[PDB]
Amino acid sequence: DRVADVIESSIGDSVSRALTQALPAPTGQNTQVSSHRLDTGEVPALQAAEIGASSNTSDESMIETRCVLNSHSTAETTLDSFFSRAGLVGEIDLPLEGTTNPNGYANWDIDITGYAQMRRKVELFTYMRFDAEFTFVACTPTGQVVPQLLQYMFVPPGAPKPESRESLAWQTATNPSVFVKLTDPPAQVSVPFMSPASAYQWFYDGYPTFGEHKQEKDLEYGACPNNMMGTFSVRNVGSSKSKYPLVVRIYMRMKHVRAWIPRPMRNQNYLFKANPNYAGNSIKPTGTSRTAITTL
Amino acid sequence: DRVADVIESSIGDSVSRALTQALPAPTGQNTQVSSHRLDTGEVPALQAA
Amino acid sequence: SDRVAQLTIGNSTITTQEAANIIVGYGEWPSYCSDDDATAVDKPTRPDVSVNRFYTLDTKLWEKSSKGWYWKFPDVLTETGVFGQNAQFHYLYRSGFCIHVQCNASKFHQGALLVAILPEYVIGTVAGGTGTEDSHPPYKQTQPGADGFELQHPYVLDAGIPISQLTVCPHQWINLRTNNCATIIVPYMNTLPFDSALNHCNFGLLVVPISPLDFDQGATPVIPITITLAPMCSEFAGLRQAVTQ
Amino acid sequence: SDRVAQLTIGNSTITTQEAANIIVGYGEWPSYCSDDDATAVDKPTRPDVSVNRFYTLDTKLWEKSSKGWYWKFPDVLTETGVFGQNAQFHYLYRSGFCIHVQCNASKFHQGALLVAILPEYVIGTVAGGTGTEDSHPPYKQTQPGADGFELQHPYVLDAGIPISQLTVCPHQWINLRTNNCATIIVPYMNTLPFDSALNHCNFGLLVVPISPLDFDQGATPVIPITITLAPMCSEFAGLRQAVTQ
Amino acid sequence: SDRVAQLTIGNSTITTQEAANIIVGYGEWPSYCSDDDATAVDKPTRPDVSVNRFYTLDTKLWEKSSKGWYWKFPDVLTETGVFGQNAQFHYLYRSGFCIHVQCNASKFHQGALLVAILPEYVIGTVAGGTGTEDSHPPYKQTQPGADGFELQHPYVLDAGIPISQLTVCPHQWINLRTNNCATIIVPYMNTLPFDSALNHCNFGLLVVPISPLDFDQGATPVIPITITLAPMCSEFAGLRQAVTQ
Ligand SMILES: Cc1cc(CCCCCCCOc2ccc(C3=NCCO3)cc2)on1
Repeated sequence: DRVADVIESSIGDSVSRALTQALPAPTGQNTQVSSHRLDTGEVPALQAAEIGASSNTSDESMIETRCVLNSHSTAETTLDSFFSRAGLVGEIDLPLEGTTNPNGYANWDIDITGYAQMRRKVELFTYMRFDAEFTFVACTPTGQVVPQLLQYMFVPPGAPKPESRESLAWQTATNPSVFVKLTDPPAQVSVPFMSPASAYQWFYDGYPTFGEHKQEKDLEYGACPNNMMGTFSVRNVGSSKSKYPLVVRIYMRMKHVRAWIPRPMRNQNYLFKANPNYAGNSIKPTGTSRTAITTL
Repeated sequence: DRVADVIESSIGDSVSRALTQALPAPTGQNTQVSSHRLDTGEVPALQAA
Repeated sequence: SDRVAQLTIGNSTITTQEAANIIVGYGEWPSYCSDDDATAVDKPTRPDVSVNRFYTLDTKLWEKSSKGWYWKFPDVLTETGVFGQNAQFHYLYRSGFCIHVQCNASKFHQGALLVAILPEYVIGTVAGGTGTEDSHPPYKQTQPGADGFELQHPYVLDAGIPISQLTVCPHQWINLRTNNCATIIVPYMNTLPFDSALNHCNFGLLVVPISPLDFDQGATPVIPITITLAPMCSEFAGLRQAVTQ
Repeated sequence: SDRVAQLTIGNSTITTQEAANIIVGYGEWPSYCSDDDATAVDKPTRPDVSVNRFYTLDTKLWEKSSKGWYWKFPDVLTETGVFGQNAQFHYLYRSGFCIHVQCNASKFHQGALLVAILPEYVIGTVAGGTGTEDSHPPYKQTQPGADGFELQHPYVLDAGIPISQLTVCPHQWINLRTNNCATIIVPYMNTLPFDSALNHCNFGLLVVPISPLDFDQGATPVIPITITLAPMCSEFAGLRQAVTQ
Repeated sequence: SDRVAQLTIGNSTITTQEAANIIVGYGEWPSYCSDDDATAVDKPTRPDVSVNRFYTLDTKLWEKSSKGWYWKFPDVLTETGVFGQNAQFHYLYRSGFCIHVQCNASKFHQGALLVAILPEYVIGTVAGGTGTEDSHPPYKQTQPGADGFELQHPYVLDAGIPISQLTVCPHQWINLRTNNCATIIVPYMNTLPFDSALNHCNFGLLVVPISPLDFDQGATPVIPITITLAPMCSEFAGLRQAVTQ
């Protein structure tokens, strides 16, 4: 009735084989008593790194060990512990006199790859899914608190990006905006995991357009739209010159984190956002150096 | 109550492991019938001094 | 029963008598896309044997000075075989891979290659040396296809990342005194159930000499490295005409 | 599962991939002194791990002309480590030993060492050649400690006894084409439950080349022999100040 | 447990550490003659151990040009040992054989010998070249006994038959990189229960170099091939005086 090779044909198996299981590990593994072992055929110490697996040799096999009940917690090593720490990811200037952002408003492209500390931590993984708490610390360049009213407005991609301090877009009829005085504590708000992909992608080895991919367009390599969440716009609410030079610092605290595929930690200084470029002539060693392998 | 490594600690074992036993040997060992053996995997003759 | 092995997919069989076990990337065998993990509503193609088989793509020559090479994956197999076709004809592609890198020598040669799989292997540039110029790697460097591409600054994997730590990735070594081939099975890894085999390369294969090749003169000086690989659970959807890139 | 082995005592682990099993002197594992075999009424010290561990005492160079060497035991380990201390501080000593002699070469070298344990290894002299003079071996020859001592008439083991028969003693051979190390475990052997580690040497370790070392020129000519050993079930009693000899 | 082996018959024991299993001609162990397969009514002799044992008959030198040799069997063992005697004294002979051909070299030499058993190995002549002359092979060529005989046209086995097909006969190869000896056990094969060891040779043993021997200069150039064989279940009947031929 059927052709057999069709009946076995495991084609269409949606579930993955696994091979490993997650076990509880609230504390560090304890050490159990070890005694001398003088025998043939059993060699813990001997390994074959070629295989690609880490040595499974235990302390007990390398020395006579006592017993230790390790109750040291592993809680602080979870992704949430490691990442749920507010950090600077954006800085916006709103000076009186200047070439940066006069007029009294700015449009910050939402991109956390602009600051080294936070960037390196996340670039530890290839994919990350999470919600976040954005906190906005505003004041003058001197760090002085001033009686000024601001309006922050999240502008999802495709929404009208404000062209002036009095842009019609500030009616923010559907966009979420925040109105705060610099005298009020820094504004903080909760953001979900928005993105058509299942996770944000720190590294996207590919292009996003499907074209010819000539010289001029090599600007698009590594540009993944599933990460461009839109822009964050800010203006001093009014129709006249601010009167005070402002600055807004954007801090982000990740929460409800999931991360996948760990990568080697950043090695060379960062140069540009969403672009692993490094300084070819200043390629420094991962760390410190000595004078000889036989001396400290 | 104790420290474990003290509880196992075989230190203080007065008796020796042995490994060999003395058997009765009043006479020389007898020889038993042997037949031809043409096989692989079994090499009496081969040793490692 | 561990140094010898035989890999058989489609109508291809690889053999080896000096293997070093098999690595299964992130401990997961390639599977097909769940009925609830998917979005594309059209019923896909699963050519099976005509695509899931071993393609021996290329040979490189290992020399006492070699820096190391890499191949971006989804890409590498396009233009080649029935796999390549389904990839050009369809928008969406999905699949795992069995990568078998081989290189042998004599018990008198010595050297060690690091064979690793680095997901989303984004390439960088030297930034014009001074690092003031915002240069970008060309389509020729980011997606070399077969033939692969040679590294210029392996220490940082041409991307500002320490190779010393590349081992947190499904890897395996080819130490001549020990073995003569690496075998890594990689599952489909992406943030989407399917993606375009053309503009996206789920991962890159790195083959780098960490302990240089060496030998006394008179011994055959031509030590090649050959890359053989096989797609697994290949699935395609989004049929249209054939697109190259 | 017999040519590879791992020995672990205290905080030391020896490894080997070309062993030839393990010999257990006179078929008996080192034990502690019976409560009815003993006489000394004071309660002893059994430092355990601080003394029962591997001490790699010395390296000799095997040459195409080497005659062979020997080390007297109890002694050899004095002055070295915590073991040495308990031996000087205490009058009475008792212990077994795990002796691991190692020496490797290439599959192109050849030679064979006889590694044996000769209890109560009393040394003799040539008696002034003519044999009329009643000479006696010096403290430097009878108890060389580490560094051992080279034989001058191995055929008679410098004691008028045929080495051809030395094998009635717990021995083992190091035949280069076959293995690269000897492992002999010796139990405490004396006519007393305890004795002085200083004036008495329960046995001697002989390492003698019976089949000379040889190799074609160009192959590394420096073939060393290293002696590693570990006390087992060390027990001490009769505490006083530290005495050297 | 397959590359090492020990063959023991009578008072002889062959040893080997690089064997390639054992072939049993036409899958049948040598047996004695059935009570209903026989005709000769006299009760036979079955010397057992005095005849069923290993006779190491001869050594040949394998050279880069060697063509190959053969030995006719029943015959080869006459004149040698107690077997030879029972064969001359008795009219009727019957027996199987355990043939062990040995030849070793170093892991640096190379070559491959075909060792086969060809029943009723009738020899032919070149027919005077033109093939018009009806010549016939001499008693010296058809029954060389020990010392065997060298082939002159191995391609046709000096009998107009392709050696390429000689493998349909109980054979085994001696590939230096792999093994150093062939072992074939042959049962009595004839159309009669017994026959004369003198005028009839139940089969011939062929040892032919198919892949020539080769090696770089400096390695021992004398690679011998030795033939050892043992009769099995030897039975004799038809006693008279001793006849040579
Ligand atoms: C009210 C209100 C709230 C806001 C700001 C909301 C910001 C939500 C940001 C979520 C950001 O997720 C990211 C994922 C990836 C990257 C990225 N940058 C380089 C490539 O990846 C940046 C942000 O503004 N107003």
